[PDB]
Amino acid sequence: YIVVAFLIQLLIILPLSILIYHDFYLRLLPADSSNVVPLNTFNILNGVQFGTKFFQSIKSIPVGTDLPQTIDNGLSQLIPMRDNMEYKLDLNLQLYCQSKTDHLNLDNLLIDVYRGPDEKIFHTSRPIVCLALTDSMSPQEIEQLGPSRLDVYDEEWLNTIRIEDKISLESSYETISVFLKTEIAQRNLIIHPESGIKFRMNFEQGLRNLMLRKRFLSYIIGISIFHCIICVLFF
Amino acid sequence: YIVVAFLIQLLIILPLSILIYHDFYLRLLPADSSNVVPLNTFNILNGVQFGTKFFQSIKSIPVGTDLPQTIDNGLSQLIPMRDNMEYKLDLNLQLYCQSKTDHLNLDNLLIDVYRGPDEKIFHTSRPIVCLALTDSMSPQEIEQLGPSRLDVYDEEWLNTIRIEDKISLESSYETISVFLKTEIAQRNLIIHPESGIKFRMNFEQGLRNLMLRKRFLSYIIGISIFHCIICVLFF
Amino acid sequence: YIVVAFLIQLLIILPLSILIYHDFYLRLLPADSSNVVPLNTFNILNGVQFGTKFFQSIKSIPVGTDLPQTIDNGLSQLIPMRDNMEYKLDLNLQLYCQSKTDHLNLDNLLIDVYRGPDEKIFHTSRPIVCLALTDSMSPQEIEQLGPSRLDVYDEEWLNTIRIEDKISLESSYETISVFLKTEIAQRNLIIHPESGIKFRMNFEQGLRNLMLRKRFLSYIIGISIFHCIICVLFF
Amino acid sequence: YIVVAFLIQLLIILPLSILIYHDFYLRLLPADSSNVVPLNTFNILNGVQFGTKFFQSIKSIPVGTDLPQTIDNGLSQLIPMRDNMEYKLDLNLQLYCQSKTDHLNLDNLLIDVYRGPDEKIFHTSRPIVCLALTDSMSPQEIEQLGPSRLDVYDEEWLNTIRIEDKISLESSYETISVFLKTEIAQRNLIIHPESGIKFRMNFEQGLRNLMLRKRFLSYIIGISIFHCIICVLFF
Repeated sequence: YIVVAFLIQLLIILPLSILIYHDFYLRLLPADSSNVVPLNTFNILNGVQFGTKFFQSIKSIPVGTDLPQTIDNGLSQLIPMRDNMEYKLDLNLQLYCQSKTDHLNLDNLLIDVYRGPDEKIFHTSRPIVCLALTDSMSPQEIEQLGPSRLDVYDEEWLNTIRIEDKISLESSYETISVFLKTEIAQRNLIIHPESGIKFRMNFEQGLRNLMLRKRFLSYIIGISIFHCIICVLFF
Repeated sequence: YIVVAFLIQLLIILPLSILIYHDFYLRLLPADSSNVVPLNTFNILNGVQFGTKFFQSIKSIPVGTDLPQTIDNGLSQLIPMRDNMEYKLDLNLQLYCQSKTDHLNLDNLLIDVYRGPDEKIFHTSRPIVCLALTDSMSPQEIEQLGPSRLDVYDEEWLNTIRIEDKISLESSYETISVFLKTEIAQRNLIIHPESGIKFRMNFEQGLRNLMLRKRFLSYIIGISIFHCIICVLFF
Repeated sequence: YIVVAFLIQLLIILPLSILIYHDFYLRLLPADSSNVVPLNTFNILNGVQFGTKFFQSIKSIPVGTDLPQTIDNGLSQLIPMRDNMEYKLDLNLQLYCQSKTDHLNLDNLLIDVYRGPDEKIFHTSRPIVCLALTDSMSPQEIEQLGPSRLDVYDEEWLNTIRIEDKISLESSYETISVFLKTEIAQRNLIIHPESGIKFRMNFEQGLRNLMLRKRFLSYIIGISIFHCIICVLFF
Repeated sequence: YIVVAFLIQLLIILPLSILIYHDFYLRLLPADSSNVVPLNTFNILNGVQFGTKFFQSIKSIPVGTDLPQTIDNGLSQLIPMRDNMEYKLDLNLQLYCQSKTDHLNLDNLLIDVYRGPDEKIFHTSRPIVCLALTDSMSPQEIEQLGPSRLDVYDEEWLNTIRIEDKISLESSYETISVFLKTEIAQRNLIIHPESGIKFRMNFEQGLRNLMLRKRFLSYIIGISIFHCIICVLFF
């Protein structure tokens, strides 16, 4: 006779909690600091000496002017960012790899992040796994990793590459560019559509910056704290 | 145990009830305020340097006339839209991919949604899986994924591509076009007949937000009432 | 000592249930509205640019004259239908597919339904599954899908294609024709013998039209209602 | 539980009792009012542009003479029919199919039942399964489907084709003929020796309907009595 009121309290607190959580987002954050810029909004330009390179110039936004938003229209569109403001990137690309030549099965993706005053900022490598002719999808793999083979490839052959806090960019610059060159052999890189670059504002305070980093973890912990305090106060 | 059981039963009961309420709202959902143009009612024009393209002209209905409905005759017919009030597209295409090139079972489908005054509005790519010669169904797959091999190819090889709430098309512009190219190799695309492009009405969010605040409240209230009653009875 | 009388009541009501159900068929329906016309009663004519096409002229039946019946003699015979009466088709074809060339395994059947005053009235596609030399019948498939391999192919490789309410035909026309062209590659189409086209009379009332649609579902629900009301009244 | 058990036991008991009563009625079923002409008692004439054809002339017995019976001597002998009272054929042929062309295990058997004044009466096609080189029996099949491989080929590869209550043959017409062609490829048909063509008497339905109303009543009464007695005793 009480679990109904328990659910009523859930549907009162949880919605109120997310509302107060967005209130904290509104006050603590400007609510438009971060800006997820998908790779497909850059200007792709392939090559052989260098792999796929994504580049896109930068427009400098005078202070006071409302900040535009990088719409995921997949259309090329300049990155917005305050001229007099430090910005800290978060490269988040996930991709598939594939090759007609049954040359190699595991390879090393090289990532270079230049900027332009031409001047390299960040370079790393990540051992990516690559499809090949002699790869077959076992029946048990289809049973366990979801019946849809696209979901199986997502679970098994997709290779996420997260780069956090390692890149910093000034709006006084322009024409950021990210290279992706597989090094051992030519490969077909299938960049997952939801791969982007989170342009953060890099507050001089560690805790709020970490909260901006771990958005989903904050979605967990802040909602949990709100629910617990509200329910304990009411009880 | 109480909260665990209440969450489990809520997760079990929400699907059917929410789908029934969705059907109820769809019955309320107007055919004038929502249209589903089947993709096969466009004009197809195959090619090589550009993928299969679907393009259809547009007729504008002056206000006062009851808005017609795009029938499933599979015959090329014009797309009906209002004079100037704004529509927001929902591409929901799903397709098999197949080839004899024996390129491996992975590829990138480039989607380009143009519009007429020869101008691009939306672009995205989705990793799709493609049939190949070195692919057979295990006896195990047929035993779990339905005995009808069409159903197995459906649960397993179908590329559901849902692009929702991302495209907006002025009624003033005409000749909307959609492109489906494959990036890595020349494939054969088999467009499932129920694939199409919804035309939701992009009406004032102030009403839509309140409608969302009316939708959410109604869904929560109904699901909570039914779930709480049935759970208390079952306890 | 009562289950015997229970079965007596069954063998009294259920035969009386079906008799009164046929009474409702006699009064509500003309008892000769629908007319299942098998494809093999058309005039098959193969081709390469177009697949198998089934065509058959139409004789216009003056009002008052008794309506003929399309006998399943498999012999070519003109379709009967009242000159001054709207008719709504139901394409119900199921088939097998096969190909000596071990090339593709899943294909796309194109269905076109013309009429003649030459003028297209319907077009659709359906992803059909096709046999190929690289297909073997596993022992477990024989154990589970029935020992008879013809029944296994029926359960597994047969692909039904139902088209309901999507076609409308006037008797003032003549020479209906249905095309079936597999598009990707030449295929051997084995049309199942019991495939036809239900020419319905398309009442202006939704409920009776739906009853005519779902003949078997009506066989279930109407008999259930008769049995329940009779048994409850007697009890 | 009562109704469930009564339905289950009825479904179990109907087979044997109904077959025994069918044999009882067959003993009553006259050899003058029912004849079974084995298909091997026709005259076979093989070919290519037309499949294997079975044709037999007809002798008419003036009334008064006791109707002879088509013996199973396997020797070509004429088909006996009455002067003018109408017979209604029941083709029940069942056959294996087999070839070295290694066309895949599926084909279409065209059946044409002609009659003489060179005139067609019935035509149908039935998907049949055909042996091929790439076909072997698993050890599992032999363990379940009888140890005799002839029995396995029977339960699994036999194409039972029953065409009942579809052909009517005037006694005045003579030289009845049956054609068995394979549509896709040249196969070897192995006609099971017990295949034939029944000759039921197409007598007045007014008697047949009442006979059906006498058959149904007797079957229902006997099955109900035995089932009810044995079930009440077993409860």
